[PDB]
Amino acid sequence: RYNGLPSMEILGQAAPGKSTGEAMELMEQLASKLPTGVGYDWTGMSYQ
Amino acid sequence: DGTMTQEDISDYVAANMKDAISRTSGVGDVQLFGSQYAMRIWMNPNEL
Repeated sequence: RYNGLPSMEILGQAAPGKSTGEAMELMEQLASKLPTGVGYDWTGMSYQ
Repeated sequence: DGTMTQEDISDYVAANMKDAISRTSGVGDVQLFGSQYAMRIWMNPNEL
């Protein structure tokens, strides 16, 4: 659970040569494709 | 669209919104104008 709601933590790395910023951008775009009632957020190192 | 009543709005605000707002940056206290849904067992003394 994340911020008092049911969550599921996913860890991942930016592919060689690609920066963290543009890597996260795709995950955000892919997350918008997901079914209704399913959102997201960034935690830990991604929050900073 | 008048699908949800007053009690329905008050419940959704309490369940989903209230907790998220109460933990937001700078928010001291959160006063809900209404009440969250509970399982109401409306007893009947005749049938008892």
